[PDB]
Amino acid sequence: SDQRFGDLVFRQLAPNVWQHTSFMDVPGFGAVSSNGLIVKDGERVLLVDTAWTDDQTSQILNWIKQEINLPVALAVVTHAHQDKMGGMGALHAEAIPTYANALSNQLAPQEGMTAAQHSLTFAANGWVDPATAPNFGPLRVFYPGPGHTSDNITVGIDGTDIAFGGCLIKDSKAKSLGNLGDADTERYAASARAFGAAFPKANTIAMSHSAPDSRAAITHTARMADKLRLER
Ligand SMILES: [Zn+2]
Ligand SMILES: [Zn+2]
Repeated sequence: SDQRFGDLVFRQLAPNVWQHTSFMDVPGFGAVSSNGLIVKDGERVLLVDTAWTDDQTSQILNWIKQEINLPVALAVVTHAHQDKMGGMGALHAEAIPTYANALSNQLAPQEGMTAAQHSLTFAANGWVDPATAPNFGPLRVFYPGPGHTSDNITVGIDGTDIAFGGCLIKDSKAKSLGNLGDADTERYAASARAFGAAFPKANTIAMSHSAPDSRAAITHTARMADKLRLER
């Protein structure tokens, strides 16, 4: 099912939903992959994350024009890390409206990243403000709280069984919580469970550093963060 296109891999998770995977050689971590989503919303395309680099992101757009042949109406990025906003200049070069958490845009220059042109705000219940996320269609953006970072957001797709956890959620067989450098060890547990409650009917949990998994990935991440909470 994994379709190869250039330096990336593409997999169809559902009708109108695809997963794009880019690879990067972290020096002390081997060849680490990162996943994003491509959503066909009627006559337009919605992108849920970029690749590691500008070059890999332009390969994503070339795949969209090749396979779907529809304009990319908007692009959301889940937090300010290389695997998520590394291809921001590639999306801005094609005049694609980019959206991110307001904190992610404040943090992007601190890590050498191009901030998104629009900033998302959120209500007290973690859901995105409709004034900041216009015409998102099926995209349901949810802020579960500080976890993997302090700005990580999640996205769900209506009409589908799919909810995207980004780097907050790891697969049910993960032996660790991944990159904990920018993590909130206290709220990670409650944030992982908040993401599971925001999308209760989503049994296909997609994430950045793992293949799509069931909802056991949510509880396994929460239990892992439960022990991380008491170790700090
Ligand atoms: Zn990250
Ligand atoms: Zn990541």
